[PDB]
Amino acid sequence: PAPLPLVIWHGMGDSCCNPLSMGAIKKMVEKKIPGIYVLSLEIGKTLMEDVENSFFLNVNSQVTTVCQALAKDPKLQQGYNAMGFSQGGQFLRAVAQRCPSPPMINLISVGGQHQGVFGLPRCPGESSHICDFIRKTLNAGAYSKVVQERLVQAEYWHDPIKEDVYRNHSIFLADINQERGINESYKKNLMALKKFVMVKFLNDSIVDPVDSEWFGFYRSGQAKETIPLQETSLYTQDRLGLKEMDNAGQLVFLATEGDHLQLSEEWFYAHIIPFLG
Amino acid sequence: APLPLVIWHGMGDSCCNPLSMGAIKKMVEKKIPGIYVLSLEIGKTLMEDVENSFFLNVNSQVTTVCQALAKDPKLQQGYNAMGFSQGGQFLRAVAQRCPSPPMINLISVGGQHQGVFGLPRCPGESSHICDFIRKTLNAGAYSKVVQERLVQAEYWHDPIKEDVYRNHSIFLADINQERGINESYKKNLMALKKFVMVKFLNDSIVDPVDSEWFGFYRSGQAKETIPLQETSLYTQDRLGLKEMDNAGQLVFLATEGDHLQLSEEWFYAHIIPFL
Repeated sequence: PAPLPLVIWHGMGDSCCNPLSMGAIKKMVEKKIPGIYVLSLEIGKTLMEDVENSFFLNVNSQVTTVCQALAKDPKLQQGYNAMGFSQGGQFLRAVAQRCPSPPMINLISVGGQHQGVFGLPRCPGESSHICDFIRKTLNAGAYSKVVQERLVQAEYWHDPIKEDVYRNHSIFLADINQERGINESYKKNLMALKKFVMVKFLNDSIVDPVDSEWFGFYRSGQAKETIPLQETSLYTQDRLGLKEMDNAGQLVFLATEGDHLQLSEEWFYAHIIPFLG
Repeated sequence: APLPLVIWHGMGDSCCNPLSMGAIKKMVEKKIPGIYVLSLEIGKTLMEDVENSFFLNVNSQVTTVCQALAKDPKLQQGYNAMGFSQGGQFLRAVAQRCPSPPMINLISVGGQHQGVFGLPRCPGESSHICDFIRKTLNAGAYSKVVQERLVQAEYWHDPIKEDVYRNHSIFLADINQERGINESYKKNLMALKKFVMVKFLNDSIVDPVDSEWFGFYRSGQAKETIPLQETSLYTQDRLGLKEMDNAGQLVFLATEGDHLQLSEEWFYAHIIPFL
C-alpha cells in the first residue's frame, strides 16, 4: 500500500523549485512520508519565467497546461493529492472542476483566495515595484478586456461593490464560482473530492479579505464587513455543492497564527501531513 | 593597472546570469588580467533585478547607480562603462548626470538612444510579460501612472505624437534635451574619450534599429527613419554629439546578428581595445 502522489502549485511571485519556498515544502513532505512522489508544477521553461507567468499568463491557459501535464504523468494515474499555495489554491480548485481525470483525492488550499481579493497591499517575495504596478493597474481597470486577458491577479479580482461588473467581466473566478450560470460538471467534480482543506492565516497582511481563504468574502454592495461561506449565496443556493460537502464532512477549515504562508514544522506535521498519507 | 569596467544589463536580464552578463564578465576578466568588473544589480535578488528592469523608475535607478559608483573606491580614479540594450541609454544618463567619478569610454551594445516605438519581442523567456508591457505602452505610455513606474514607457518615443512625447517622457526626453538644454549634460557627455555604438543588423527587438546609432523615425510619421547626423539633436548640437563626431569621439560599429548576438572573435577584435 503506497502513499498517494502530491502535486504542488505555487503562488504569485514564486516558482516550483525555490529551496526556501516550495523546495522546503517538498523536502518536508518527503521526510515524513517516504517514497512519496511530489510534482511541483512549473508553468514556463525557466524558474524566472515561472515567476513572471504567475503575474502575466492567462490562468485559463495555465489550467489547461497543468491538465495536459497531469494527463501525461504515469505516477498520477491512480489519483493524487493536490496542495496549492496562495493563488495556486484557487488554481488547483479550477483543475479539480475542469479536469477531474486523473482523480484529485484531497485538495489542500494554503492561504488560497477562493472568493478572490479586493486589494493588493503587499506581494510575497522581493516584488514591491511589480506589485505597485499591478495594484495601480487593478484599481484603474481590472475588468477591461486587455487587462483581464494578461494579468493573473485581475482574473480573480472581485469587487463586492460593482458586483455585476465582476460577474459579467471576470474571465476566471466568475466561471469557476458559478457566478454567470451553473456548470453542473464543476459541481459534480468538486463534490468528488474526498477532502477539501482550507488553511487561513489569522495575521495575514497579503490577502484582502483574509476570509477568502475560507471561501468567505465582503458582503455584497460594500467593502468593510465580511461574511463566511455559509452566509453567501454560492453556499445557500449551493451552486458548487459546498453545502452538500459541508454536511457530508468533506470540508475542513483550518486556521493558524502567522502572516501569509508562514507555517511552522510542528503545525504542518500536526494538521497537513495526516491528509497526505 | 587596467581601468575597471562597469556593466549594466538589459531588459529581462540580471547582473549575473552565466549565459549572459556572467559570460561577458568571465570573458573580459580572461582577456584583461586583474580587471575589476562591476556588474550592476538593481535589487536584493537576481529575480528582483530582472523585474526592476521592467518596473523600477529609470531616474531612481540612475541616481542609485551614481551613489553606488561614488561610494565604490576602485572607481574613483576613473572607469569604462558598457551598457547592453537599455543599459546603453541608462549608462549614457550616468555619463550626463554623474560626471564624478569620471567615465572614460562608454560602450553601448544595442542601446536605444532615441528610444523605441514598438516592442515586438523581449529578450530571454519573457513573452507574456512582454505582451502585457506592449499592450500597456500602446494604450497609455504617457499617462502619469504608467510613466512613473514602467521602464520601457520612459524611453517610449512616439514620432506621430512628438509634442506629447517631449511634454510627458520623464527620462528619454530629459537626457535628449527635448525640453531645454541642460548645459552640463552636453559638457559631461563631451568629456568621454570614446562613445561607442554597436548596431545589430538583424535586430528583431529594437524598433527602429537605427536608435542603436542614435537615429530615429522622421518626426510626424513612423515608416521612414533618419540617421543621427540629419536630426535636429545633431543640427543644433544640444548634446555636443556633432563636436564629438568631428573630434572622432563617436565610434559606430555594425554586426550582422540579431539583438545581443555577437561572436567571441568579433568582441575581442572590436570591443576589448576600448577596455
